[PDB]
Amino acid sequence: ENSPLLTDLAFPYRLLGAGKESRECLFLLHGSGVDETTLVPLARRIAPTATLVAARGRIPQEDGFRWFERIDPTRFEQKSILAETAAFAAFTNEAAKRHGLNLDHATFLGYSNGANLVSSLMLLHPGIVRLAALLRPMPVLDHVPATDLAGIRTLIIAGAADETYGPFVPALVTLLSRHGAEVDARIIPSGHDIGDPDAAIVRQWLAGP
Repeated sequence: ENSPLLTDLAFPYRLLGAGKESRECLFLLHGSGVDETTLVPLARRIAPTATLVAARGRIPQEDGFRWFERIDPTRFEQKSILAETAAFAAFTNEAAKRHGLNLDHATFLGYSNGANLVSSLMLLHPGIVRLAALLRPMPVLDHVPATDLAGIRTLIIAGAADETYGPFVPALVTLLSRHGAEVDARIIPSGHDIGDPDAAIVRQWLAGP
């Protein structure tokens, strides 16, 4: 097995493509209730030769995992977001040192709960994220510090058919914009599920104007 689950850092993770030619890296953060293997097929479609850090959430949820505790749908334990985001920030640095990851060439790609870890990371621990791709995200932090996100490019992909979570996307665009992020937000015909249309857009966004 070329990419076993590595468990001696703060978060379990698999490291894929580390011997391939690209200097680019993607940190992958899965949706709730699943594991770190789930975004690997999408990631490969996006960047087949990138080093992938496929990280696992620390909170069990059924047969999978999640990134921070939920109180009820749309409402999350704020102490949990803070703790897990702090832990993940430390982990990024550990993982980067260990594997020679260039964080000036790294994208943080999250789905749903994982996207909401990434956006929280940007707001709570500045200086780590430069590029973020947020698939079906929503605002999760009740109190946001006055963090300056100037220079960060963020892609958001909302689903038109995402009945439950679609309505919260404008608020996230406003929030990240106000803090100085360069936001590129899309609505696609998809629901809450992600797939090839998402990969096509992330690729297009990475390739730049």
